[PDB]
Amino acid sequence: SHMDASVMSTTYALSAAQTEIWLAQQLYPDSPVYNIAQYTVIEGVIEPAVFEAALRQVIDEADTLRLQFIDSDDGLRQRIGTPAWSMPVLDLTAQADPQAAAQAWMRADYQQPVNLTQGPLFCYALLKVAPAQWMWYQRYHVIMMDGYGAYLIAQRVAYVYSALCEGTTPAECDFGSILQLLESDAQYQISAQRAQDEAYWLKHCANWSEPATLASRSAPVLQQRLRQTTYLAIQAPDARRLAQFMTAAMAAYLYRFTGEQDVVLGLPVKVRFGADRHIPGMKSNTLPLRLTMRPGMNLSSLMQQAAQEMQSGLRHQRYPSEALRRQLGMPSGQRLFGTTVNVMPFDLDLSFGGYSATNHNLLNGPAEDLMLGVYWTPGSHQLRIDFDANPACYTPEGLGAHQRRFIRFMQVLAADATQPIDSIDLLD
Ligand SMILES: CCCCCCCC(=O)SCCNC(=O)CCNC(=O)[C@H](O)C(C)(C)COP(=O)(O)OP(=O)(O)OC[C@H]1O[C@@H](n2cnc3c(N)ncnc32)[C@H](O)[C@@H]1OP(=O)(O)O
Repeated sequence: SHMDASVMSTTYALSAAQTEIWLAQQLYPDSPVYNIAQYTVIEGVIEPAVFEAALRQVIDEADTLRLQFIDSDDGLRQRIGTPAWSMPVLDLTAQADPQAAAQAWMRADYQQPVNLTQGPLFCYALLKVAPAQWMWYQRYHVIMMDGYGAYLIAQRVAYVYSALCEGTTPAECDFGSILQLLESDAQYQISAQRAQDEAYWLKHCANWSEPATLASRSAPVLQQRLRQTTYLAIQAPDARRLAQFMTAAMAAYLYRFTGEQDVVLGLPVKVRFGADRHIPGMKSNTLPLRLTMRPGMNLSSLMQQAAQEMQSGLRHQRYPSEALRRQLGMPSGQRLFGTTVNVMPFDLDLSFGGYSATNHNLLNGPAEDLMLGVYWTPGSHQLRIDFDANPACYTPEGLGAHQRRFIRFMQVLAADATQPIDSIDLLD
């Protein structure tokens, strides 16, 4: 049939990362766990018609927002399309609990199933929760947006809105096109770079243990994450050393609870080199990071190991960890890591028409087991630490107990970096 021929002729293949997302989503086409979402709280007055004009401009500028997915013989295909969208504006200020009402509205959306061929794949909404307090809600399916991409979009919307508010022309966007990102990925899939990367990871992981984990069971994730959130003063570094510390601390904690001495963690990374640093879309990967719990090691030796792992492996970060699992001949369902340490050193602050604003994550993708999410504006004296967990594997209270124990443990670690991790009392 000519209609199938025309679909193939007018579309692009999924990238490697998108393909892994599509396959995972196909296993549970009703699981909403492939959404990411956040809201930006603005301390001021937002004019919705100007905000919507800013969103129209950024939907033109970031063409990943206009991707449409179409089923095909060779699987899912995509093109720059004409997605239907609107921007709900809800004034909740007369409600008994406007904040709770806003959270419930956002939650109702990000729990909605997202059919990839019908969309909508993103949602933008404005919620007024007090006099001079607005929330801009942002939701994406990860097949077309990752964390850094969402950050780029929020920065650009704030800038464009600010220009439109003051009646000036926004300076030209520095975004590249998603089609260039897809073409570069297609070339990488058949490049020599990829073969070197594959060799590196096959060597690095070639003798693997079943992952160390705090859970009594491992299970696919079907449900949205259980989340425990704690805010931490930084007195308890740059992004790289914050990641070194967080991975070392989580590995030491896993070792103290399970005794496992070969600890493999997941390290989400941006996979954004060169031009791809300016293209909103889905690029990110998650790397296996191995830390060997030796007899007597302290925090310093562990962060030494983590720094070495990152210096050795970040250059090879393009190689998808799912492809790595297949190439290693791992059994179906078996993972290289259970616990992931997702450090997001992305500026949380924005300015909208001269009004201060801050970003707050709602969903950060699927929680297969446990994910430590760390949100830090570089330079700030404050961290947000999320424990995101598979509800099939943890309880809210058990997760909260783990998070309190972990926060205390990590503070005692940072208090004396020469002290043996075996010598530290926990909270139990
Ligand atoms: C809607 C709300 C949003 C929801 C969020 C969505 C959540 C998701 O599921 S998506 C993932 C979100 N998380 C992230 O993006 C994680 C970001 N964090 C990280 O990447 C790691 O924690 C972190 C901090 C260690 C990365 O450190 P970083 O310094 O940025 O490393 P990175 O730039 O990637 O690579 C550096 C290394 O790459 C190597 N490299 C190879 N080629 C190059 C090249 N052309 N250029 C530069 N470096 C290169 C180098 O060896 C380099 O090392 P060095 O500069 O010292 O010589």
